[PDB]
Amino acid sequence: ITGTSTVGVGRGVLGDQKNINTTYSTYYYLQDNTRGDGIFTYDAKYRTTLPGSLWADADNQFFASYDAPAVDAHYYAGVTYDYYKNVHNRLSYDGNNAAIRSSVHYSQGYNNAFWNGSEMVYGDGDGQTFIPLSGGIDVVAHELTHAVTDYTAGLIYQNESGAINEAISDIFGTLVEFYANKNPDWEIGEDVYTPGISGDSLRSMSDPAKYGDPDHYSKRYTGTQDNGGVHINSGIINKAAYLISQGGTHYGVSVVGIGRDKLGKIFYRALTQYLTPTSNFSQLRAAAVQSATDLYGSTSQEVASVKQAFDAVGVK
Ligand SMILES: N[C@@H](CCCC[NH3+])C(=O)O
Ligand SMILES: [Ca+2]
Ligand SMILES: [Ca+2]
Ligand SMILES: [Ca+2]
Ligand SMILES: [Ca+2]
Ligand SMILES: [Zn+2]
Repeated sequence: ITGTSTVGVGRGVLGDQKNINTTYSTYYYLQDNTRGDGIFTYDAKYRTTLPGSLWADADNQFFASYDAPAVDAHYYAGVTYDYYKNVHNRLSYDGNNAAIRSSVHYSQGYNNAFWNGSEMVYGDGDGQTFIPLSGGIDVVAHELTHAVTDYTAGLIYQNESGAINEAISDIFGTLVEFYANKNPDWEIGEDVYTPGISGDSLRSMSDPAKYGDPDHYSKRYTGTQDNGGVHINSGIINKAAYLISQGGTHYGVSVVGIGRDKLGKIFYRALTQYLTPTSNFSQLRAAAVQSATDLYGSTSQEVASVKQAFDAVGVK
């Protein structure tokens, strides 16, 4: 924990070199003291005990294959911290510079990642369905966003409430991806999903139906799986957000896009000032309408475009 701030260099999951903020005290640790109360990255050592051990490195160079997932979890956590601070004036997930902790090499062959109420956790994937999941900046930011949601709206992880929770994570994960600006898109998880299949992703915001997700309230999943479809019905909200930002005509409804920055401002406002644990899609629409009204005014294009976007996905 206590030491002097250093800068190491390493290679991520996709093979790019980057600098990472580390801490030196006998070993060099993945502990970034430059952001809030720190970003801390841990090795779960293929087990499921959390957090595992604060990541220690003898020489401050992180180019081993074992190193790569840790490099990206640490680095992309910094990027995501930077987005929230610079764009939304938010200091870490709780708004009070809480330490951000992530563990990598969780379990063996684990095809997923998550926020467990206290930290981020990333599987290495089985190498067929996924490569290590911290390799996707949209994935890291999706997970950290769950932390932001837990401390703000606190959307319950079930049915419509839980689909909004998910969509907020896909929205901000994407807006983070655009912020770092590498090869950004409106898809989710493309950098780490199915190496060896080109062009696919876990979910699409631009066309949720591409991967079996609803793009209209009329096609909402009403069953029991996936906590009442939280990763499925998120499609409806993802599509609304895509339309607000990028524009389009969808089931005959025309939406004039207002761009990514304003989408982010509206949904961050909604998230932090209007939504509640029990909010449903209709309540989301009104929160987004009030937010856009606060920011741009009653008669703005921005308000009209929020309304059209929700009309287009069948949410009144
Ligand atoms: N993150 C999503 C999809 C991950 C893929 C499931 N192996 C979920 O937990 O449902
Ligand atoms: Ca090393
Ligand atoms: Ca991308
Ligand atoms: Ca993406
Ligand atoms: Ca793929
Ligand atoms: Zn999620």
